[PDB]
Amino acid sequence: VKKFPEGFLWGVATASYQIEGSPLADGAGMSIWHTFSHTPGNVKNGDTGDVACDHYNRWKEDIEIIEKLGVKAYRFSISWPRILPEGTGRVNQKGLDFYNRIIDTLLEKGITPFVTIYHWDLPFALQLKGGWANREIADWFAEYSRVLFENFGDRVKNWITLNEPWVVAIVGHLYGVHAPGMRDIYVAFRAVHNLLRAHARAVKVFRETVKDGKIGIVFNNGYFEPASEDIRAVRFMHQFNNYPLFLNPIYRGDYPELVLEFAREYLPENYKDDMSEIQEKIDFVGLNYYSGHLVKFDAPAKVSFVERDLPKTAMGWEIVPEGIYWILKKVKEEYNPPEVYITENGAAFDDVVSEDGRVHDQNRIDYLKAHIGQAWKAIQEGVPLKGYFVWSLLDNFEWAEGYSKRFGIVYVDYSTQKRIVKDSGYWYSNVVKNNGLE
Ligand SMILES: OC[C@H]1CN[C@H](O)[C@@H](O)[C@@H]1O
Repeated sequence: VKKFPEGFLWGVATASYQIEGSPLADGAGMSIWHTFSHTPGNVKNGDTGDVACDHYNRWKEDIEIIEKLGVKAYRFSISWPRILPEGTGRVNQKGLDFYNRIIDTLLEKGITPFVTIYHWDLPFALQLKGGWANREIADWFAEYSRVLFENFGDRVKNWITLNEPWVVAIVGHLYGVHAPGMRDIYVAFRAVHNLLRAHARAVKVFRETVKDGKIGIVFNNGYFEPASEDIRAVRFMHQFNNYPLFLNPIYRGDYPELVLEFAREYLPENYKDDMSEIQEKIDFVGLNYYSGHLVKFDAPAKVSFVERDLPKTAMGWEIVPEGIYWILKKVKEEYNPPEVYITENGAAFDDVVSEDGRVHDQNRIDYLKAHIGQAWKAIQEGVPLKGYFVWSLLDNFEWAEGYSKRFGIVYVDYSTQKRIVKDSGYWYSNVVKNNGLE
């Protein structure tokens, strides 16, 4: 058996735009994902977050599912434009009401809320003023964060400033695949820097407003292996694509060496002037992890991926469970944060409801079991892993892939909004109840 420490936090995770629908209900302002998905050509099949899982209406049922499964923590995000429809200034009480009911319900049921302040649904009003490209977003984000802390910090004690700021910056502003759909490398690196500045101002506000809680930040991470002996190409991908891009500034006061070699010209001229503020102390690091990549020197960043004959998910992502052990070891070794969480881990497979009314996702069980086992390993070797969150509770709007990719441990029939707990959800409930694997 593999038992986890007493009090280890087993959770599930979602994000507001991916599950809620009703993006303009009850006085909410448009987000950049509303306007991006409503632009033809940006999302597969023309899918949008208009309805999604209708969590805006079905939230109680969904939390009752979390409760029924015995899951101990729920990581969810707040829609900024539901709270401040123009991004700054006016606060929308109906938006606060929506999350207040979710928080109170979770607490009543003994489930720990972990709140992601920003999971990509920037108010459209702020995008008109440059969004993450504008230095002033450090202020806008601090004002937003302060509203959340003032209204919710009496009850929510676990906070995440940003989800996957690399994706926000690079996929949103260089690749143009995500909102706001731009392709400018100078804008993309300004966004990196402003994400750090905004993250740090929010932590600063947090210390002033929620004197008894904890706050951290969440990064996407891949396991990059070298194709041969381009072991530097691996070094660059780690430093650029993984936690170092942000943690080197937070813990060491500068970007990683190979990031600076690639991107110095694209950063503001006097970017170091902001580093002392960026070092604002954080309480934990959240790492997301899905996939490994074989990398060789080559390509726009002098790096290309090499395909491998390994099992893959429906995303085409190679399944490399040891990657989660590696990234956990590596973060301790490099920055030694006081606490770590796996804030997302999961897989998309082509789920089908069998004639027996069940979803027999053995592929997903195998994926999660392998990764949980590797996380356990990291714990045995001294990594202060405090929790593990499965992405996701529900099949949902998977960004530019729309509804075509299902990551839930609960199946959603979008024609009816019926929820069907998958075999993986049942399996996970047992893991949680047992506090580990058997
Ligand atoms: O692509 C799967 C997930 C990757 N991480 C993001 O936080 C989440 O929103 C995505 O659905």
